[PDB]
Amino acid sequence: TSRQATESTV
Amino acid sequence: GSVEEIRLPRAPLGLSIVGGSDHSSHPPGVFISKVLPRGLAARSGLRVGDRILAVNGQDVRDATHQEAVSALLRPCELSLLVRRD
Repeated sequence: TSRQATESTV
Repeated sequence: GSVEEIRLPRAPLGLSIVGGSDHSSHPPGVFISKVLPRGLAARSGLRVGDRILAVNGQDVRDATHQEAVSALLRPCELSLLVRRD
């Protein structure tokens, strides 16, 4: 899907 | 259900999220990507693939990746609405 898969762990 | 509530004992959350209105990716909301084994989120029943819908009443169904990250990071008693599909 699109691009630039960003992930953030909280 | 198709949408559920999770009561995290806010007071680390042990979860990872991916997506957003500008960075919408596959697990167009902000989706749970990972959940630590012993993390609070895992104890509270939060499942991978659940799309976070709201954080203590503040909707994230159409919120920037960082806007959602800040929501989960400032719930000020905590409740998270999710979309299990």
